[PDB]
Amino acid sequence: SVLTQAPSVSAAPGQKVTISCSGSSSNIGNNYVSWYQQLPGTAPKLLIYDNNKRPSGIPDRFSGSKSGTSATLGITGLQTGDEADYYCGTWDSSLSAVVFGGGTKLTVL
Amino acid sequence: ATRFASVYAWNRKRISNCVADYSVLYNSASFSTFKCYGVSPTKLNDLCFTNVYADSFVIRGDEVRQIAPGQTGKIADYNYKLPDDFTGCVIAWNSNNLDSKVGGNYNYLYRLFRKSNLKPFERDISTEIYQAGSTPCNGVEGFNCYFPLQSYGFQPTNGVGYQPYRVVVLSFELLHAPATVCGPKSTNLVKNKCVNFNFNGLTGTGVLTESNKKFLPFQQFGRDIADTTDAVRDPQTLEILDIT
Amino acid sequence: QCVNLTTRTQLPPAYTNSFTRGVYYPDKVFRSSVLHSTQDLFLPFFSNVTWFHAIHVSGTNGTKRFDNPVLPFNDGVYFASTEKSNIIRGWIFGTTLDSKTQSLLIVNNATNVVIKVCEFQFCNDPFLGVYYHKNNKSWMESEFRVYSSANNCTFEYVSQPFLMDLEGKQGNFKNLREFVFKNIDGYFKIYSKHTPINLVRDLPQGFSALEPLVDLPIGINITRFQTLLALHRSYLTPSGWTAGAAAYYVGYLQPRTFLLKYNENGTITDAVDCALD
Amino acid sequence: GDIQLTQSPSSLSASVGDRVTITCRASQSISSYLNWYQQKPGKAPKLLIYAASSLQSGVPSRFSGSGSGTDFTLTISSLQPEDFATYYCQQSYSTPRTFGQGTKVEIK
Amino acid sequence: EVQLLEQSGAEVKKPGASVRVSCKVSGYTLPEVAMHWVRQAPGKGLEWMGGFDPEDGETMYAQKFQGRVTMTEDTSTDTAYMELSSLRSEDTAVYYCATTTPFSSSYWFDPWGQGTLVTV
Amino acid sequence: QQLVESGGGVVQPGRSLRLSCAASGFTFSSYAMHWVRQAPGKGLEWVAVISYDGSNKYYADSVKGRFTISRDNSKNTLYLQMNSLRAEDTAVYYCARHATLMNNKDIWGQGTLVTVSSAS
Ligand SMILES: *[C@@H]1O[C@H](CO)[C@@H](O[C@@H]2O[C@H](CO)[C@@H](O)[C@H](O)[C@H]2NC(C)=O)[C@H](O)[C@H]1NC(C)=O
Ligand SMILES: *[C@@H]1O[C@H](CO)[C@@H](O)[C@H](O)[C@H]1NC(C)=O
Repeated sequence: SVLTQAPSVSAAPGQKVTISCSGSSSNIGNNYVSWYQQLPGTAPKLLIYDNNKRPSGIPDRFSGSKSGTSATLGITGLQTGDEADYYCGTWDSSLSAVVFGGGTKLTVL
Repeated sequence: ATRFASVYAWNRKRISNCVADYSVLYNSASFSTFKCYGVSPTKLNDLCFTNVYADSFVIRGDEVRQIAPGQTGKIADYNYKLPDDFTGCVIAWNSNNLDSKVGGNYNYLYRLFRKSNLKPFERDISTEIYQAGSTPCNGVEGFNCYFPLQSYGFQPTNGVGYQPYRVVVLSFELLHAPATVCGPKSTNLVKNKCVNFNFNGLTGTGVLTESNKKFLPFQQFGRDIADTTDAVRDPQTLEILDIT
Repeated sequence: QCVNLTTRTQLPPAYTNSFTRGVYYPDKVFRSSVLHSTQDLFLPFFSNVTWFHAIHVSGTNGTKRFDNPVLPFNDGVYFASTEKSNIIRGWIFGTTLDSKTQSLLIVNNATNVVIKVCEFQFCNDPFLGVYYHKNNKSWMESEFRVYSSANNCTFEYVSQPFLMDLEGKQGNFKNLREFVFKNIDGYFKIYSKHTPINLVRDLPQGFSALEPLVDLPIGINITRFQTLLALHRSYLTPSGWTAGAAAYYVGYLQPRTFLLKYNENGTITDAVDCALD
Repeated sequence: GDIQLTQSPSSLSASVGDRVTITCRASQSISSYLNWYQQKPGKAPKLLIYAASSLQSGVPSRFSGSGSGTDFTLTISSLQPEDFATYYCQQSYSTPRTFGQGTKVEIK
Repeated sequence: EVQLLEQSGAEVKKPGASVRVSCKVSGYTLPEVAMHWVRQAPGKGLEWMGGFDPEDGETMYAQKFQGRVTMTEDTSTDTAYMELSSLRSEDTAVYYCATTTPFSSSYWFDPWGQGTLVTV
Repeated sequence: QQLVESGGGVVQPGRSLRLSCAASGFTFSSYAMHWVRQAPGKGLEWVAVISYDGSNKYYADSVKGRFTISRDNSKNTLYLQMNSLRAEDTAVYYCARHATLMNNKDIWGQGTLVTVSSAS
């Protein structure tokens, strides 16, 4: 929507590569970031909240960071079942609402 | 009270363990038909009761003479039955400014038929169909059988004989149980006078004075070394009263 | 409701010794600096008192232990607690702990305790649930996490809260709170007290005088009971339950002859049991 | 068998101020257990007479019932411009209840 | 912790209609936790919707979609109805029931909603 | 005072459709209640009774399809399930009451259309 991330990305299995989302000070700057996963026709699953907090049942192999308006979702230990789209979001005071990016569909090569 | 039910489902309130305010009953004097039994209404101020039954309902301004212990007519035939030997008072007044409404009052009801006369003080909420003739209707309405209940028609367009009375009936008894509901007597405090007394049921005879000994709040009596009752606290106005 | 988490735990009941404790005023009569002697139900001195824990963290991480049993009433019951942060509200006192008998349900729901003598259905793991309403931003108390049905009720009453805080004290009080429960002659009477205690857990050597709160027509025999609890909900962290820690003291009453020394102001300090030694 | 009703006439196109007698005849001798209804087409049937000889609240005596046994009569008098609608008689004598086929009083 | 009830079920409503969305819960009670909504169009991304505001205590409405969709709540039966109106071309899609926490900002939502497509 | 009905609709023949009708103002409980039928242009045809004050159910043998009738008295509501359908029953139904020389309680619902057809 109002945020920046690519449609798709690809990498070899078992490797280490992350995905980032570029916001602004009006959105990511003062606000906490979340990340979500969905399989085709399934229930989008919360990945990481605040970029440092794993929900219950999340592999510890995921991390996160926020540098200025840029927020990277740490993705490590690629699995054959890790291919799916990951969504960035953070609170917006601009329209005073919840915003997301277009989504990035990972591919494990 | 703001809402009396009808006579097919009259409200009954067992009352005990309190005190009677029988004075303003007579000082009310806005009440149409106010009669009593057992012994005289002036005498009943103190002559008191084990367990009273206060049951009330609303009937018509014509049928209230049916309400009398040992009479006939519809309210005493199928609706509400005073016994053969009765003690209490029938209190009756008009509530025409409340009950009867323009556009029609049809909240109120009564039972018009039943296959026997009614046992005393027992209501009848069973709204099933009675079968007057022998043809069985069996719950649904039909021929030879009618519906049990009927409304009254109340509006302020009615005459004075058709005005709604909020009849409350007080009934009394006497048992092995004590007089749990009983009328007065707060008696003015006398200081430094030889005076018989009762406080909260505590009884004795002494000279009541002002005293500076200081109770703990929940307490009642004071006492002396000898297990006499030395000092008491006036319940109505808390004060520490010696007893000499 | 009747949501339940038995979480049964082992180990022996940790006992203690009530030194001078559980001396209430068994009359309204004001007496001054006299030695009065009656034989009545009390908790005799130097007695075995079970320091129970409703919720007990034994540290590794978390490990909250919900142990509070249904307990017999026996002759009479004494109770004591500190609970700087209240987690305790009332007790379930009854016989069947079910229908077919009345039920004594003391709820000190803030702030108006609504004592209840009724017929309830008490669950297998009863306690008061507390949650957040989101409407008016107020923490309500779900009272049917204790009991499912409420009906037939015989008696109801309301008073100023027996449980009371002060706090601001960062401890050094602990607000030690005692409640005595004695069921006789149609009057089940409640007693109370509030005391500062600086000791880590157990009781001091001081005397605690308990005035009767209310003398109520109860008319039921209560042979068994359990306490009540206040817990809440949490949200996603690596549902939430067992707010803080909870422990209390219980001992059973017994007929004994005490000599009662009133003060010039009628405040009993020294009491002595006759049969003690 | 069932109890047959006979509502006659099944329509009558009428004028202002009339006095229409809508007859409901019966196959058996029914004591008074017959009623009457107002229905403009699409409305709820507003009861007019109960027990074939008694008026109703809100409905003045421009309607007037009588009859017993087999013969029952709807006595509409001083016919009003709102009274032109589809009407009905009604048994309640036995089970099953049947209603008449209706009589539409309508403006000439 | 908690599993939820479904958002709708299968609601297929031809053009010229409008549809409520009633999302119930289990293991919690309705007004201890705030609900939320997100448009998800198949082969497309997330568009947030509805929602409750931890601040100010109001139930939010997405400004872009504001006024077309409304929400009500029955606290005891845990029924929260999301009524979308005035069907249009691109507005048939999965609309997820989601739930953050009123106590804090909690941008993080409930673990997942199962999703319901609508029809235009 | 007032009667409300369950929703009517188009149902294929041979099926079943429970009919709900809730009261308001005064209870169902002390009275009986009825159902009647109005086909378009056809007279009002009585269908079936309910009698709560004992328990008994009478049906018209003219349309004897085991259209079952019972209660929800505590909601002042009444349930008659449309069983063994056939197309000429396509009509509007009413919740009814008869003044049986004693009462004046004839109160009528708003009317909903049952439709029996394979073509929606
Ligand atoms: C107190 O309640 C108890 C029920 O718990 C009653 O005691 C029972 O008495 C019968 C004899 O009639 C014994 O067989 C039971 O074992 C007793 N119960 C228990 C738990 O031991 C008793 O009736 C009640 N008190 C009074 C005064 O009746
Ligand atoms: C109390 O318990 C102790 C064990 O902790 C025991 O030695 C003692 O005899 C008991 N005394 C009483 C009175 O129960």
